[PDB]
Amino acid sequence: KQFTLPDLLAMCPFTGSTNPHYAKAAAESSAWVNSYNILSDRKRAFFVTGSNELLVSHTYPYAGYEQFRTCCDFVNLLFVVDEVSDDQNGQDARQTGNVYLNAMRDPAWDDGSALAKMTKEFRARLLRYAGPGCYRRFLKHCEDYVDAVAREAEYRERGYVLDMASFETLRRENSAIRLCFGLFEYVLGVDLPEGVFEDPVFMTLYWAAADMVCWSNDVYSYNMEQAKGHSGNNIVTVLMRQKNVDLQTASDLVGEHFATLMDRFVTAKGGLPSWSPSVDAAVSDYVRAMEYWVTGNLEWSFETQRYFGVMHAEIKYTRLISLRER
Ligand SMILES: [Mg+2]
Ligand SMILES: [Mg+2]
Ligand SMILES: [Mg+2]
Ligand SMILES: [Mg+2]
Repeated sequence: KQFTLPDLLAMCPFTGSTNPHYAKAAAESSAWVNSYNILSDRKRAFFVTGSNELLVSHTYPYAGYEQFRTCCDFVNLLFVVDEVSDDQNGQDARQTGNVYLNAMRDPAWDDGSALAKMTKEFRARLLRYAGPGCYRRFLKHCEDYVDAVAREAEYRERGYVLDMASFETLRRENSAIRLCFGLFEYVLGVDLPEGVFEDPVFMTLYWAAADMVCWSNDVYSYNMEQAKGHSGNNIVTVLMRQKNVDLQTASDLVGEHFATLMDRFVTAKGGLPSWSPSVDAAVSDYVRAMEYWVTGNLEWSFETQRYFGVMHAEIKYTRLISLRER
């Protein structure tokens, strides 16, 4: 019937912010993405009502105009890929992701579609400034994202629900959070040393914030996803199945895991090595950028209509979810 969300904002010690360029870059980005005909009229109606750019405002509130607009275009592009592939079988979703992937990776490749052209335009923005390290890893993130979205579609169409360990590997990639973290070096204007990405403390912070985003998105989006038969790619479903618990308990377990990840993130922050004044300053800005993503994703979730409907503002305070019919 109903359940209550875990109180994730109460567990978040970070102070959220928004981007002052939101009004102008969002109008530009929304006009850009809507210049393409790719979604059904019903999907369009929800898409243009989802406040996609507001998510970017909350999660990259420090971005300068140029970089912020690029992030808006990118998140709008991801939402397009997501909503198109949601309505597709496994082979069609794999082809959709491969349009994005080839357009990103191969400067010659353009199959003529609206999605290819959209990807090429974001790509040209990214490549104005992105460093060789950031871009090389971004393309690797692109391939992992596409493979995970395609496999999500295959498993959805077959009814297969992954075991929790396999689910987390897949969800980390098909949530696109690694792509979004992958723009930090672009937004901040500087590549991190490749050695930083295999520091054990930095890896701990990276994965704790990525998982916080994944698990909080899952418990928030569960209602809308189960109502459209999409609940297989969701930790709530995985927990009910494999731990044999009911919905409120799975919700409670999301909250316990979120608190564990947040504690690990905050306690790990202090153990960060020091490499040099300039590297340390850049690393610190990257770590603050993960904090803004964790906090901004939470805040946006209660500002958009995407997960909670038109009464989303009230749900922020009651956390009471009534399950939607099919
Ligand atoms: Mg989705
Ligand atoms: Mg996502
Ligand atoms: Mg979701
Ligand atoms: Mg999905």
